[PDB]
Amino acid sequence: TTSAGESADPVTTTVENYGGETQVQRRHHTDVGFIMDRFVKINNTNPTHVIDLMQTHQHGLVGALLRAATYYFSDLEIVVRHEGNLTWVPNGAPEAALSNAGNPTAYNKAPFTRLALPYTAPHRVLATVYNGTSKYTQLPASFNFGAIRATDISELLVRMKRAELYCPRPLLAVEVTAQDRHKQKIIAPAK
Amino acid sequence: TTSAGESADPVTTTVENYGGETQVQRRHHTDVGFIMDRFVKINNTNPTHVIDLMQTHQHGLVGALLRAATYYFSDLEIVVRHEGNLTWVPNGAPEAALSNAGNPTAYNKAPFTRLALPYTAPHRVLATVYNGTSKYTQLPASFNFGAIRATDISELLVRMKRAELYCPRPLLAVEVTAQDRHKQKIIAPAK
Amino acid sequence: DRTLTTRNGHTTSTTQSSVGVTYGYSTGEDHVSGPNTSGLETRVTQAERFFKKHLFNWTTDKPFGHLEKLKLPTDHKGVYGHLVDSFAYMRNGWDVEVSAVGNQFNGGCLLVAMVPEWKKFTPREKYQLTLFPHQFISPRTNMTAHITVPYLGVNRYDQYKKHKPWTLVVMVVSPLTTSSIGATEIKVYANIAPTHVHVAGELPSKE
Amino acid sequence: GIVPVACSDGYGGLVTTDPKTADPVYGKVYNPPRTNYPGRFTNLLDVAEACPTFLCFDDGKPYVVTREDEQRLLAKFDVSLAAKHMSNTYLSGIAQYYAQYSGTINLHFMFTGSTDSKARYMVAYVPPGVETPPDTPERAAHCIHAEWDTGLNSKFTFSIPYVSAADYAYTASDVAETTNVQGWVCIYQITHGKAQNDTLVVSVSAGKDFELRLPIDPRTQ
Amino acid sequence: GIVPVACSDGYGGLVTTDPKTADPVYGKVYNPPRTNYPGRFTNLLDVAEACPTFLCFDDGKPYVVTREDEQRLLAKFDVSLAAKHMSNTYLSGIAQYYAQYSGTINLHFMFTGSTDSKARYMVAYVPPGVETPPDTPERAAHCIHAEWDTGLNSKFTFSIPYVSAADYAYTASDVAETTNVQGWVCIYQITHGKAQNDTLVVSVSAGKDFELRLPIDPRTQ
Amino acid sequence: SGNTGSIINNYYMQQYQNSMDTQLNDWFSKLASSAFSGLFGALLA
Amino acid sequence: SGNTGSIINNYYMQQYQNSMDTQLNDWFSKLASSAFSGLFGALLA
Repeated sequence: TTSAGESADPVTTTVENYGGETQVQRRHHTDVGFIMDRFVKINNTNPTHVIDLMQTHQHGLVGALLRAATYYFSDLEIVVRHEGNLTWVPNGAPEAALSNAGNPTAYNKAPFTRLALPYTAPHRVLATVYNGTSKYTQLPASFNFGAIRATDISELLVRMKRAELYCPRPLLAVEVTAQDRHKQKIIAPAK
Repeated sequence: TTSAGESADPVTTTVENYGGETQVQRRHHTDVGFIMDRFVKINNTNPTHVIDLMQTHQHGLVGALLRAATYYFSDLEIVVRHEGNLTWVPNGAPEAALSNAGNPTAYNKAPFTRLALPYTAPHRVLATVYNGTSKYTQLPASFNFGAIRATDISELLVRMKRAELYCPRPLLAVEVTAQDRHKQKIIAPAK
Repeated sequence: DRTLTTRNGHTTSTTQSSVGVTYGYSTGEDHVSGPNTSGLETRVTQAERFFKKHLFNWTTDKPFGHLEKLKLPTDHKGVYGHLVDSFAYMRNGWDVEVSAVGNQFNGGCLLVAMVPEWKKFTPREKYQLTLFPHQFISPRTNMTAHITVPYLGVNRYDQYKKHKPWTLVVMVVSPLTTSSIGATEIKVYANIAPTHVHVAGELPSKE
Repeated sequence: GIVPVACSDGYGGLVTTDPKTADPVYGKVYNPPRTNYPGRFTNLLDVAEACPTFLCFDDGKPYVVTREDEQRLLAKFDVSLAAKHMSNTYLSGIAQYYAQYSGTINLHFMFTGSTDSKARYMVAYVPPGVETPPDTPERAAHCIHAEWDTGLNSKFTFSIPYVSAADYAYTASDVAETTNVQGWVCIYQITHGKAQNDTLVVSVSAGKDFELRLPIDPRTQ
Repeated sequence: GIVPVACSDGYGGLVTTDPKTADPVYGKVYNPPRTNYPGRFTNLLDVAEACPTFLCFDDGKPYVVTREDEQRLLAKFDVSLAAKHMSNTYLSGIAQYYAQYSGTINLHFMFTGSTDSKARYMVAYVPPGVETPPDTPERAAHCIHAEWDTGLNSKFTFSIPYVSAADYAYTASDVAETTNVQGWVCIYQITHGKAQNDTLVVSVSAGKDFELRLPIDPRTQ
Repeated sequence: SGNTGSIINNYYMQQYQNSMDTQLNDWFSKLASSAFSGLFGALLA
Repeated sequence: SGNTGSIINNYYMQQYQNSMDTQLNDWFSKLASSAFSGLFGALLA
């Protein structure tokens, strides 16, 4: 296969160029709505928290995959381990509103509290990188899914449902220092 | 648009007056039977209580919305956190009847007790403001949904089912002291 | 075959060493009338025309990874400049064309791309800048890169005083190699034209 | 053999706005009849649309008086359901319990002058982006504005549009940041004839497509 | 009489990838419209197929320069999505989060020389089983190889096949064991004419039948 | 049926879940829906 | 319906389980599916 490289058009040459044969492929595991739908921990936990999907670690599966798309949209599911009652407020409620029971308040059960939250932001799609400011780095204050408050949150896990991603961005892997390739332990039967 | 103001007839002029275009609107969240159907705490708890929907705080969502209608009707749902057995009596039973087990008596389960109560008052619709007296301020003694008794009630939450409101009344907001507009904290992502 | 002529408004641009047009992320605008603007938006056909700019001097000293940007829209003096200052909310897609004329005896390669929501790139991420709408400029083959992109953002209409979505970017993928019969420096010029300039919410005057 | 179940973790706890219903204890109760009871409303926004309510100008008066000056700016207030001029209206009284809004907001101006006095007013909607709001009609005339005279029909209705980037907008000024995200509104007085003290009453109500979205309750108890 | 159940043991605990859904708390929320929003992708491998990305040769340059020598081995890298030359590519960026892969991997070679210089290159896929990789084209010509000249069309695409015993192969070099389970790839330079400094840019992308299988996340936090 | 999101019918009958209404009209919707709109008088568009 | 493995329908309605989209297109699949393939020029098999 030969082409004009500077045209930047895609070229996908297969094996049949030299006698081979392309086989069937099944790409379920690299689907967006599937690969993004699993719980990931949030390591910024406080008495009060603003659920922002950009607090996920920039190297975990869901986190680092989310940082590889410019725009995204998804409903949420949270798992909180708290002491006391858990109060939630949507995107835009004053902070004081986190202190009343009229808002969605879950009374604690023994193990933990597992809730499902809808997408409440006013923007049609959120963003992971924002070029500019919003006052008359950091994203604007309106890129979040609400806020939760309890006496003390111990663990918070988030899950993106119905994920939709737009406009991909560079995604990196761990650099190899001096080796010819990266070498690490792989699970192997004992003895 | 121009009209005779003193006629007091409603006038709803839209944007098409100067070239605009009215958009579609969805008003589910400002529906009465929906916005009134959520639990609110009662802060008047005693060994014995008379379930009166006017003991809700005059500033909470359900409370302050209920005080903005003259007449109302709704079945009830209660969540009580008690020690010992919870006895309920309908609208009009003598106080002593709260001390027997023939009445609806819930034996306590671990977390709390969640019951559903029917509208039992003899008036066709209740009222939040009553102009006059009922003896030969305060509403009459017959504006309530019964009474509950336990050894010690810790928390009581009420919920209005099938809410129906009539004859609206003035509803207020928090006054702005000297500012040009009211300014308060809004939830914003940390860091 | 490789003779292209792009006309915007009352201005043209002919090139005899073109390689094609690259549509980035779409082939046309989405629905321009929305529920937020309340149908009080208009279209300004007088703004859709080219305006030139100067990006950088591609010399021989600049190694792999020299990144030169232009956050659009920039300081404009024409009708677009008055539109930015007279109407509160705007929206428009871009049609960008970058030219770097040496002559066929030079060597090297420029990656010309359009990046949404610019953010400073680390020395490693630059190896994947080809994820964006891009073309190449190689004095061996062509002298003109032509990208065209719609308006994409979190808000349907934007305020270009605060938020500049698109950023034109040029990276030196292979440094310039000159001979006794090649250009000793190249000057990279840009030629950008907004398309579908919609505006809404006119502002009071300063006069 | 009996049906095996798996009592899940994290489920079941009481969520004060859960969509499920409890277990009854007391049955067969018949209510008294209330067919065709007068004055029922089922949506707060219908009430807000059908009944205008007054604003709160300086010193807590719902009217602006004609001024004898060379400055002809009667009043100016932010388009925000938390503004100081709207602190007493029913519309803000509802909107304080909701997170976001969208749609047009109607303003009703009613003249209250004597028959022997005339005036000509103008209202303009200044969108955000200007540093200092205009102080004269020659300058604010470039925005979206409307002018009206005084005659037989004494009322005028102006529909403050919804023009903003995000399809929904907050109902609370965020922080000590100034210059409201939605623009101001300025009510000017072009000229007047023999109206020295006569007033103009201003009221505000909902539009044909107003909408509130997310329920909260921020009032401290 | 009521339905008897048997609360089983071992069931119910939270599995962070369980296929069931929670209980809602907040209903009747309508999102803003995003019909036909531009630039959507639904499968990572489509993005990896449509957008090639550069490799990382010595000193972190994506190009190999024509060498004046009697040794004509331009470069050599293992066929492993963890290799050192692929450490910066998007393809490896995805594959680091998956356990096994299968399929062909495309390499795109683009010449960047001046019009007055020519060259003729050759790429060969050396499968595993040889102790020392070949160092000259006369010897590596027996593998599966491809040769190409430089002219009008400056690009060339070579599909590194998938030839291995197990139908799927790991995406991480196991242990301090050497001689990668999948063979190397050697890009040679047959000859060149008056191309002293002119380069060759190399990029890599997915094939028509590439596939990643099992999701993990090995990156330490 | 405001704020109820169960697909299956209630387990208890309509007589026990809530009270039953007896017999023998939404006003403000009728008021706000008949609101005058458009313009008044003449028009020179 | 990614990563959901329940045969029975959800117990709560579509209005309460998640948000509801409103209206008034997969690009990269269209891009990668129109990729040039085969050969270019002549061929001597």
